[PDB]
Amino acid sequence: GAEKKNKGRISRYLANKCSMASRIDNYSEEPSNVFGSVLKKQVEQRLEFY
Amino acid sequence: DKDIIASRLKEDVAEQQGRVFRYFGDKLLISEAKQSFTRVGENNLTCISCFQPVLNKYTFEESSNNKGRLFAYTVSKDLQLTKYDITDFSKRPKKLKYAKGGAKYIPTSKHEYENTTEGHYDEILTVAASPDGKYVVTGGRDRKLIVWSTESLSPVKVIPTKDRRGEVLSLAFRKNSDQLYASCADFKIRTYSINQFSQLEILYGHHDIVEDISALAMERCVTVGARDRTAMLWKIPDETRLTFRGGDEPQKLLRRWMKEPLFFCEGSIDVVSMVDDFHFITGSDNGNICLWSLAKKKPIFTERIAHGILPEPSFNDISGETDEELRKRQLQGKKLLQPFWITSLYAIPYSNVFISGSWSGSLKVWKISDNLRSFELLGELSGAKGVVTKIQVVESGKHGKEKFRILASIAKEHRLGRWIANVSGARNGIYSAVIDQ
Amino acid sequence: YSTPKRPYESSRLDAELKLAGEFGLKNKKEIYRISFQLSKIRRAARDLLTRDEKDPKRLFEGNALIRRLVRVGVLSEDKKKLDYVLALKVEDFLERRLQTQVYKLGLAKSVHHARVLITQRHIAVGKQIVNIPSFMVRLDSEKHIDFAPTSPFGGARPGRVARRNAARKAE
Amino acid sequence: NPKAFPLADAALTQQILDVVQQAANLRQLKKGANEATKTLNRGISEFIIMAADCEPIEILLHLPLLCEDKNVPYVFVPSRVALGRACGVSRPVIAASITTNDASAIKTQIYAVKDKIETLL
Amino acid sequence: AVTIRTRKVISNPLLARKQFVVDVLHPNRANVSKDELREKLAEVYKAEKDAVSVFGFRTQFGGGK
RNA sequence: UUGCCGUUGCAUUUUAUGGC
Repeated sequence: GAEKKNKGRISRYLANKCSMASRIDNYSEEPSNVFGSVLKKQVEQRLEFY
Repeated sequence: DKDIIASRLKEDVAEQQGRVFRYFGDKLLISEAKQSFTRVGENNLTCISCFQPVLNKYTFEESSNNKGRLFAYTVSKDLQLTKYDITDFSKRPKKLKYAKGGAKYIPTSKHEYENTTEGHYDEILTVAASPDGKYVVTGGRDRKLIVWSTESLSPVKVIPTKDRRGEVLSLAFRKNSDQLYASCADFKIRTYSINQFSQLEILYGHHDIVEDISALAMERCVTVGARDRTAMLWKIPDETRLTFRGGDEPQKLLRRWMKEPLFFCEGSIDVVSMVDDFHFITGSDNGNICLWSLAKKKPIFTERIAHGILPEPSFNDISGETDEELRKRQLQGKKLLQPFWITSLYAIPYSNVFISGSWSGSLKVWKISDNLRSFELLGELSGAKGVVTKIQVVESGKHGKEKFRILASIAKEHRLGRWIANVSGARNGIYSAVIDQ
Repeated sequence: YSTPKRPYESSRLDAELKLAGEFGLKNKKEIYRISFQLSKIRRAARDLLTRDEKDPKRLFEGNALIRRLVRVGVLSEDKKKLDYVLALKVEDFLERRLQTQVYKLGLAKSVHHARVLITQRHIAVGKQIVNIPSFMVRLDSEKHIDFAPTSPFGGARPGRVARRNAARKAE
Repeated sequence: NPKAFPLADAALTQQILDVVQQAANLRQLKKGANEATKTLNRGISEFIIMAADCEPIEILLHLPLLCEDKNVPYVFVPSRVALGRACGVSRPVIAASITTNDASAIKTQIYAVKDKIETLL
Repeated sequence: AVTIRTRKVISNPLLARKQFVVDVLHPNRANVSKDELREKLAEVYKAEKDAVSVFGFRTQFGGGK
């Protein structure tokens, strides 16, 4: 249902990016937002091939 | 007079004696070189091999074929070697000729010795221009090596390594000859004759990837493999070797310091050059620079962390917390500092001097002592912002007065892997320093 | 070679079956050969234990013996005392032979394929082509094993079947 | 005890990196964080190595909570590019795991490394 | 392409004769053809194929040298 | 000077910097 070929590989990219983001904001004891922002910029620069 | 007798001895009899004679340590001012950078946009240049024609090659009949101009050859990581004129000192190295390699140089047998296709598959690593100036050999991760003509750069012949994993990692010419010692990463060293276009002998006995090689006039080879902390010196005409190991442990270095300060163990030997036929210098993975002889196993003189230590990461990209105290503590002090492990090193043959390069932005020049058991700084060459793949020195002038041109190929990643730690503004190009007297 | 005292025990028969099976051997004589040299090596190791400590005979010949066994590799360098030579056993001796060692090194995918491509002269230890299984590669020459230069698994010409079938496909 | 606690010193770092290199050449090493946790919950993992200068640190710090649950030892090293060069691969790895295999030729070196790091912890 | 090397070159003016141990490296040839190698040996020495003489050969196991 | 992008400086070259 969620995580909205050319859609499949960007779904996988978003999947392991958000798993990594989950690791960050879980094990950091009091999390920040800046790494989420740079992950967002990474995945948008990745999908900007289209 | 006596000075002309001395100059006639120092013509060639000193170099056939094979000891360090060409002393210009204190004679060489450093701190006012003409330190010109040249940008070349071809995607991580990985080698420099200059070629100067030697006059009157041990008899007469000045040189070999223009008449008397120098050269340099260089190698990209996107499969392009380029031939530069360098002969006009205090001028930029001018690009002359070009040769690329595409996907069409992949053969169709693909599963045997035959890599007869003339160009390159991928990832050309390093060159060596022959001292008679007819050919330049090239070789990279595509398990070939090519003889290019030195004029039209036409594939004279292709020499396959005949191996599943024989990536050629460094080539070296025995000086004033055309025997070629290639250092193939299936733990072996190959020998080729260029004029016969063939393979004389393959010589085994190393222990990991033989990633750097050096040679001089007589039939020596000094190679280092990486993850075995050793250095093999091959003497061919009796077919034997000599294994010089490291052996500097940090607890014993703490014993040597504790009379009255951080240092760490040795990852890997990386680079070699040999200053004569009786001493050679290596550069390791902990920044250590070793000066070594024929007769001993331990280092004679090992300079410590040479190009300094890499800067620690910031607060902002170590943990992703919000509080600066916890992101300070996540740095763990100085404990995860790792050195500038050096990436290229070159000694002018039979000279008082050598040079070392990594991605500290700056070449470091060093002078051996007179008693040949120590060495020290001479200066600093800061225009080479980036990783130094290979340094080669070319010379001019009189019998006593010298005019040097240092040529250091600069890329923005290491010539084997990728392995950056935020390299800050590295132009792919050539550092070129005119330094005189 | 050396024959056992009571060879026809079912325990010894299952012993020879297991050792020959999981190390790829050809009869019981290989087991008996290396068991004989193991027996003489620890029978020469125990009387040095029974004599006095710091008897220079014991000191020098014990350091000689363990310097040999570390270099063969049956004795790890963390155990550099003579009673570990007593504690040594025969599967450590046939672990170091070239057949089992190349199968552990990869490039062979089964122990008997390791034996048969050794015997096809395909494998050279550094420089020298070796066509015997029972070789006992030393700890330095462990990492020197790859295919021969004059072998189609190395970098030589393709073999007989390969070029014959290539000619018949040219037909 | 900051976050990546069992950080090896220089000599133990170097011997675990050379056993990493021969494991990678023997094809007994699986590299990267998610392949590491995949082999960790497969159960074939002898010990795991993590580079404690990664960007940021939590991306592999998820691994102690699995590994000390499943009783395998875990070490930190000081450098991703050191681990990448020691894995024999072009990009910097940050996590690496030795698959258990009884047909290995590196078994005694693996066990000596394991004993040293378990006495480290 | 082969490479012939010599070793332990000891002179002997008791026979006016220079004796040595020669080792040839032929990476792919079968053998080195005694006449052909002795005339190449005379070429790398001063002269006289007819006055050079090599006699004690054996090819080591596995070929090559 | 460079595959692209930002430049000193002419009485067009010239010239050394920093982004992929």
